[PDB]
Amino acid sequence: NFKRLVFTNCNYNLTKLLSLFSVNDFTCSQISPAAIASNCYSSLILDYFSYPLSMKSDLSVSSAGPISQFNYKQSFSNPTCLILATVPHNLTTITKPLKYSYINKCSRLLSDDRTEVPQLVNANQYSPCVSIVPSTVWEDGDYYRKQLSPLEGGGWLVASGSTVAMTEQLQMGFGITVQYGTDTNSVCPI
Amino acid sequence: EVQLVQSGAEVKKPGSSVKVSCKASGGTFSSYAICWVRQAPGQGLEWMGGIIPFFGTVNYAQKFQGRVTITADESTSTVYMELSSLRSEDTAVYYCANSYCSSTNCYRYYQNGLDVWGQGTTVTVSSAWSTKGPSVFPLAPSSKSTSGGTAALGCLVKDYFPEPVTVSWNSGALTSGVHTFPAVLQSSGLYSLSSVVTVPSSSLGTQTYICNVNHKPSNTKVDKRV
Amino acid sequence: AIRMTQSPVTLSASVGDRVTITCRASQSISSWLAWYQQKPGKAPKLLIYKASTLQSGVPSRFSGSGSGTEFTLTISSLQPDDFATYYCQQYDNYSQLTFGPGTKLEIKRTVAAPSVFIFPPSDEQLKSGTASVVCLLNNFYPREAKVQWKVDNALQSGNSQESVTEQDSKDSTYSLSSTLTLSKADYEKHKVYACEVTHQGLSSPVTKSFNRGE
Repeated sequence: NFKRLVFTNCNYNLTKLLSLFSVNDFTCSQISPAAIASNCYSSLILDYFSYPLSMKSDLSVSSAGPISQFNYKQSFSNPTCLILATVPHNLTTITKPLKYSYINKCSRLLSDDRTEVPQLVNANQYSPCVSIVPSTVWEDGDYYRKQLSPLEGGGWLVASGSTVAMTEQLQMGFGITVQYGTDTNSVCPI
Repeated sequence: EVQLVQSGAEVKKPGSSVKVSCKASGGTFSSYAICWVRQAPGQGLEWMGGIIPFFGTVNYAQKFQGRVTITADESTSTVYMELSSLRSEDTAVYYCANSYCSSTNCYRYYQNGLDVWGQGTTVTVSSAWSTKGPSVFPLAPSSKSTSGGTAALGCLVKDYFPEPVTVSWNSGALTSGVHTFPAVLQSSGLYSLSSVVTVPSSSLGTQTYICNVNHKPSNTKVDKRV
Repeated sequence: AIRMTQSPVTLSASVGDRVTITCRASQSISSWLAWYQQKPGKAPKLLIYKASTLQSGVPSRFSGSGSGTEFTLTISSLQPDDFATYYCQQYDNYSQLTFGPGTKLEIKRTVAAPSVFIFPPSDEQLKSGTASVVCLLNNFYPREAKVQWKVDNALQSGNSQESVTEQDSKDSTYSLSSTLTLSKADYEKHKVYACEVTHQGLSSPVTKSFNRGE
């Protein structure tokens, strides 16, 4: 359910959010860690989601991990920076949910349940399975199958989710995508 | 070529507040990340506090959490480490290191290499111990040893609170067989040490051996004739 | 959650001998464990970074290899400059850069028996009200040298201050100084004092005892 915020034609100071949190990871693909903050571009997109810091390996530019295929992805062509950080908990503004959840399996199960072809989400799109899934997964490896009507397209549409659980403190994942523009680079930091 | 300069050695009191400044140059200020580490004397290295100056995000060691606050000023390129509730354990040397600067060939903000280090500051914690003057106590020659070949005599420096003292023998004439011992803190909140020289028994009668003690903070030179 | 165990400290390698040191992480860092060389009394120096690549300007073919929790550091040829304390740093998920305990590297030489001495407090020192008895050990190759104080043949605990000099470059030898801790009072109660050092080099335990000195 990665919350998505898009910022257009606005000057900024990304440090204000980072200083409030305690950052543990800042990987910038195809760009320098501060190059995105130092140089200014057409638009900036920021995503925030309940993602465990512990699955650091699962979040990667290229990985065979479940999130890449189903939970979340970033455009390869555009430079992408991912921030793994932690709220101090001094602020009471952000409260905590039950437990972290991720989609381990999203696939085109056939009307037979023999041959299976996986459904891989592209960048910038919510998975088709997430519409069937709710907000949190109650039990480990919960699988949801929705009866499909001919108008829907028929066949079997299935979804699955897996338990992660959460520590006292909150671990969050941030996805940043930066777009260059011909002249409209107006989103910027005697 | 990143350059780091740190504050001079500071002597304070337990329950006081210490502010040490790490100044950097030779690398982009936004790109470097300053990490503060403490080396206890004769002890394993420990890390307390990691801060990225441009982002301003601060992560602290669990042992020192809530006791150390680090603030960095990008304009002056100065990083200040603040520690309160000072304790005897706190006394040690503090080192600040800037990870490899990015903007060209890095993507974990640390990654390649990481850390350059600084001169370091030795902070000493004394409850009420102000600068004292070193007292040289002679090591008595009782001629108890039965070995003619080896005779060992020395001078004991005591009653001086500040850390650094230097002692020469015969005005530095004999640099062989000298075994100066590193100063050790004692319950009385001051340091004490002894320097020993081994000479043949016949030489001890023929020539006198002088130990000269120099203390920078006291600014006092004392010579004892043995 | 994160703890570090290093290779046994004080590894014994003579010059020109291969040195292998391994530090184990609590969990699976996998790709991040830099090796740091610390010179005593001075700032540390970088060595192998990520445990996969040498920092620019590091010679002697310092080799670091491994994956996950296990990591290794091998120096094929040993040199006098090379000997130094060695630490390892865990980085990434930078919630807590945990430095390893560290391993001391020292030259290995034939065990040397330690010379035993004892110094009585001077008459001026007694008039000062300070009573100090110092026993000096010298020229012992093994770092370990347990030292005890005997009064009326009884061990004294918490009354010992120990100072060990670093190995001489010329002789590679160590010296130990033990102090009474300056018992200003109660010196009158005991008329006898003894200092004993336990050492592999000594064939038998040797005790230097001064009673009613001067």
